[PDB]
Amino acid sequence: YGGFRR
Amino acid sequence: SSYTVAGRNVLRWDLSPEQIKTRTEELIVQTKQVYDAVGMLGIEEVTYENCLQALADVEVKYIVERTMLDFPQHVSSDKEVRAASTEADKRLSRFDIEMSMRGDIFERIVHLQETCDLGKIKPEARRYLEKSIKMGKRNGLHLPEQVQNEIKSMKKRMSELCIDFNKNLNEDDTFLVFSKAELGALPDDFIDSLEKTDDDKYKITLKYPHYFPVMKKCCIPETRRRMEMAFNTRCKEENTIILQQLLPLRTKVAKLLGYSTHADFVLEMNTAKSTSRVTAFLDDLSQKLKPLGEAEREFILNLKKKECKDRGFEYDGKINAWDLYYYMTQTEELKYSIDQEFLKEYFPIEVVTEGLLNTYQELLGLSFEQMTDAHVWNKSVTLYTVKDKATGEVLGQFYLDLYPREGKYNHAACFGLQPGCLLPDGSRMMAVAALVVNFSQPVAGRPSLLRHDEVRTYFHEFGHVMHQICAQTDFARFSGTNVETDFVEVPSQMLENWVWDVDSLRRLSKHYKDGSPIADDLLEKLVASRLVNTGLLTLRQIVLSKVDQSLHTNTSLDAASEYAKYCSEILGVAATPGTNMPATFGHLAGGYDGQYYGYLWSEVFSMDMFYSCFKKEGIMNPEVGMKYRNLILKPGGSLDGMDMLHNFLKREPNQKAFLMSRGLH
Ligand SMILES: [Cl-]
Ligand SMILES: [Zn+2]
Repeated sequence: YGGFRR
Repeated sequence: SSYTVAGRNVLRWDLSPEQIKTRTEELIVQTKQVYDAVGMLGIEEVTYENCLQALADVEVKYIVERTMLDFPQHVSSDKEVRAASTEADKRLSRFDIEMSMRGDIFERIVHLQETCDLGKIKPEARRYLEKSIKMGKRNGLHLPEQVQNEIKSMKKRMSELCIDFNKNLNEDDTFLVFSKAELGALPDDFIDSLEKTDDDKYKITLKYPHYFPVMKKCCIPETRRRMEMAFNTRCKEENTIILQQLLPLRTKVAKLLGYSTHADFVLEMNTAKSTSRVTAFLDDLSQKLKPLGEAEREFILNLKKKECKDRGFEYDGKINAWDLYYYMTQTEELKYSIDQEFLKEYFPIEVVTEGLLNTYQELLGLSFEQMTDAHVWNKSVTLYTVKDKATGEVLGQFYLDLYPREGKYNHAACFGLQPGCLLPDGSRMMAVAALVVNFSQPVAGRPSLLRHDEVRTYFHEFGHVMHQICAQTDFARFSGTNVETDFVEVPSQMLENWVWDVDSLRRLSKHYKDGSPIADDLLEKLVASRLVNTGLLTLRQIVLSKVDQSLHTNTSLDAASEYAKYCSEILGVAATPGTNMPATFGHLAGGYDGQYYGYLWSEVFSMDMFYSCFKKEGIMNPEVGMKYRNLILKPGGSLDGMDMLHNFLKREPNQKAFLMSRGLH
């Protein structure tokens, strides 16, 4: 998507 | 015009489901006519204008029109619009595979690079040719015919599997019911915002604004167990079937292309280059964090034993999965005097937004302005125009979608909507980005109060936005954040360092009631608490990185068993029997397959730039900030990630700043 680690 | 804004945002957000489907068919027909015209050209007839320029012109026009079709599935409040957007994404993704595997296009691009004088074209045009040829070989276009047909059919299959994987997680509506006693220690501003049931209970969903506060504050162990079980079993049935098909297909495609594993196939396109580099990087870091994890787990067990004795609960002598976030929160309160629910009173969302925009207007030399009566996809979305402070050049625009709602993308990401590349007529297209997060709702008659981790998420995603806006290339495929996957998280994690500076936090904070700033002692303790729980928090990220590598390296493995293996070996906190975390691992289908290590890999680069450049000569220095924009953000994907780090640091990166910020080495 282009953003936030888990 | 590069100094105007009107007409440069061609994005429409009022499309009906029928118009999305109609525009999808029109986009495919008009784009295929460009590829067909190039394919009909004779091999000895192709030039720069009828081939390279013709393809570059259709790539920018396609990706912009594609954005209006595949983005509503993430933000639209109309479920029919989201469904039509997902069907458009499926149909356009298969079309992307059909066009990418055209042998006639591959031959004419290869012939163009051999006959054209590479010295008389721009260096980015040279990069366009070699990347396009390299992308063709990574699709097997240099291989025989029947193996190309096998790769194509398997690529189309994996496309629908990845879309269905995230579609199942995005549209999940699983919830649990709890009484007021079963929600002990939860604050009233959280309880009063839940839907009431017919038996005077409360509905709690599995979304982030509900799951995390329960796992961090609720003192009822059975409540945390039931939540952790349901959270790590979302779409367990259907997504396990998808993983049992997607992972063998990725291996089977990598074999036909000449690669040993799928992890090797994707590692060639990253700065880490090889999988043996990823293994050595993760294993060496896991060994450095091993003493920290042992000390943190021993402290957590002592917290759990005393609480079970004080509250009269049973004590099983172990740290279950539903106990980790709860006692990590207690460790932050006891060892660093940090109460997140009290600290959020100093971070109302409008003050944080103001300080966030002001911080990077001054650092990057930019000018932000909010547009009134903006055309948006939801009422709560705001639009801002970005200008260069010195020249007044309109660089781009970004949207702010900050609050959660039904059907909205539930994680936190930044979307590139328009690339900042050149148009066929010579002008530059205005870049467009979208920041999509799910921050706390305004409740109890108060504004939206953000915790410090939400402020850090705000700064992370805004770093992606600045990368999308400041990037200026000639071709759309190199614009925005089209860099290496293990490098795209460098600009985002870099800007997180500004939420750990005392003076920067003072400009971001103001009490929602009396407007008083945060006390000096509490402000010092907040910065000193940056490394709380860092042992287990980073070890869990290594677990995810190892599982991501293992599922794309070894063949015929149980995803849940491999995740439970590394949880016990690395993290020391066992995975709950019956759960399936990989079935919820959205990164495995969102472009991070075999590449989840890139977060920790990028943090080494961001820490090195922040410590060696920003932290040494002022983190608000406009000279260092402009150098960061021109060398890291502005090139976009037109240069290799390692080359941009070399130009900014004037040397090679190293782990000295990374290990020092982690309290290691
Ligand atoms: Cl084919
Ligand atoms: Zn990110």
